[PDB]
Amino acid sequence: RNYGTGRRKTSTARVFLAKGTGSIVVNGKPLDEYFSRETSRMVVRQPLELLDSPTAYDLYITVKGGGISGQAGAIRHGITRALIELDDTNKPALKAAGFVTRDSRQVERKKLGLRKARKRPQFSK
Amino acid sequence: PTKIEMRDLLQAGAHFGHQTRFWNPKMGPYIFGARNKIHIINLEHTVKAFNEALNYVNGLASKKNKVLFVGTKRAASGIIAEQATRAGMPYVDHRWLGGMLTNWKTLRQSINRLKELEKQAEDGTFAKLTKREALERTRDMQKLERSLGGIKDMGGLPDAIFVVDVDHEAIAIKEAKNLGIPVIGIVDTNSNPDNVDYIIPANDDAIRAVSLYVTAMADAIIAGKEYAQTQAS
Amino acid sequence: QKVHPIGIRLGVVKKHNANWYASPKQYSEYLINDIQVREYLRKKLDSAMISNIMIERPTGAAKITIATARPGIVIGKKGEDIERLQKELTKMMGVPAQVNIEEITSPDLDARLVADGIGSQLERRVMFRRAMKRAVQNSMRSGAKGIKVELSGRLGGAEIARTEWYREGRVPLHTLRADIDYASVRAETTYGTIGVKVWIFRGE
RNA sequence: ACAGGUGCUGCAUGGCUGUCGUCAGCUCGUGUCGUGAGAUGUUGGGUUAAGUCCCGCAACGAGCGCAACCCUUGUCCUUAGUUACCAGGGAACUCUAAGGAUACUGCCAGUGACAAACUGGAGGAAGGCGGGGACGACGUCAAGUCAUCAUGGCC
Repeated sequence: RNYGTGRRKTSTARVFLAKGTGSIVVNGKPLDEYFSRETSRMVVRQPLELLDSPTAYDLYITVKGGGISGQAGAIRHGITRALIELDDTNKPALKAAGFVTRDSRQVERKKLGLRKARKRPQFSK
Repeated sequence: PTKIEMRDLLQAGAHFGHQTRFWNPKMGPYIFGARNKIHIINLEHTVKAFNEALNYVNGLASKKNKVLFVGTKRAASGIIAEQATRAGMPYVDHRWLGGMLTNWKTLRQSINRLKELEKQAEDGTFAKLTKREALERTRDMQKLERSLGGIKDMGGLPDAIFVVDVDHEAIAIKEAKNLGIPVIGIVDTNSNPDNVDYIIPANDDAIRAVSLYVTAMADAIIAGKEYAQTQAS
Repeated sequence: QKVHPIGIRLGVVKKHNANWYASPKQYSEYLINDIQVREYLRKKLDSAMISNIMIERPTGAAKITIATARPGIVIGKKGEDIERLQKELTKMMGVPAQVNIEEITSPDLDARLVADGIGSQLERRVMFRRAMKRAVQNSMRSGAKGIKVELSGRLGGAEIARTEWYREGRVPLHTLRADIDYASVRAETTYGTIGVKVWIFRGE
């Protein structure tokens, strides 16, 4: 019953790791149904494949907030968090990948006088 | 100590002088002759002038006057530190600050800052302070100490100034000229002997001779100090 | 071109003059009442030398705190002057209000007091350079770490206005925790209006 | 009496603001030099986002800028657990909001005037300023504002 929290640029997700069949349920629904994007499915399964343990442990996932492609990354980071809490040895190799690094990029402020974070009104002679 | 023996100077090598091309006419009388494109200071003139300077410095030590020591040269500096520590007189060896005596009032604040840093080091102030701030403060301590360390206890203007390598120390000679305070200097052949109360025409490029001269001066000062004590008791 | 020091310093190292809580609708009227009280009190006490005023209004009765260099005259004889000012202040406002006076240990340290003195000097035609120098010197004698004085306008009746500033001491404006004291006053000289700016830095 | 004027004068002004420009610059005391305007410091070898620091040097120090302090996220901890959260009716987790903890070229290896520094490496959520914001120095443009408001003159 290991548990961990992973976030990606908005979202928080909570991951639960225990031995079992290895079926993955996201937000009380199947992962494949929950995610409509192959890329996000791949982000969700990115860490387990790295050390060839896709079905070793049962996964229970609940992820509120943020967006479609940020929730996948948050789930990945939570899976890494639970795996590192489980095992010390994996941490170095998982670090070499860097999946254990929380994303620090978030949507930045719009600076007044600028249309966007950095876009500036063009002037024509 | 008042009289400086002749043979030891010759063994030290004072008589050697700089090359002819850098020869200065004003020195001329002191230089007896030139051999192999090297000038030779005459033994008699230097012995007599050294005797007069020793008498003067012993006279000051009798009255407890404070005589500054200037040791800028890499060779002179270490021996000046050691001899000045024994003599009890202030010295500066690593570097000579521009306008030290003329602008001594400004230097008072730096001297006081060095003293209070030493006090806060003594009283254990480091423990309260952070490690990085303690380290940087200690580094500032060391940087100030190297320059002002010798003169910090002077607490005044020196009545007399003793200098080696007058040519390199010309700036201090100008400061002493402006103040009017007596200056005693060792002048090598190239160095200009002007604007000095007492001239000792000696080679300063030799570690051994520099040690000999500083040792003699310190011995004279010390003997003056015990002679002063005898009067008190 | 320079931000008001007090505004930036409010965040961390300073306490807001006005500290009252009100609901959105209540806020609009509460602020206006406070501003009216401040303006009327300033006009009434202009003759006296007064520092910045700290006003707290709770529901119903309001409470006012005033610090002045001269407490005696503002109190009056046995509180007579303060009682009259209080009755008028009750009339203008609602439920009876209470005002208390706190003595100031040193008038020179407070920025407003020195600027008021300089404004009176300019009104009485004392030379601006003399005014700035004496005002700055008094602070150094008092023990204030830093004082800076800037005068803008037609000093001496000159046709062309010019700005003269004098510093004596460290006055780090950009150090938010420098708790620098700033007040602005205007001197009504006959030839033209003169702007007086005073910066006082007591420390951290 | 006057009040009143969004009537004139921003080239009489106060206050506020743009600008060079968040560019790294602008100076002051004392000391020295020159008859003098003035020079030095503030230059020079290295280094930085920086007049950042370092070593020499007739300069020794200081101010004001730079940097720091402050706000906001990025990991973690304490506090409280409702109108939030339920992992199994509970308080573990998320979140919300008041505090601290961490990061400091700290550590390893190097290049380096035995120096400041820089180059790579470990750990960490974060590595060298971690990202963003606030802060706009002496002054330059008689730069914009008498129509926020204030005031001299004039009508």
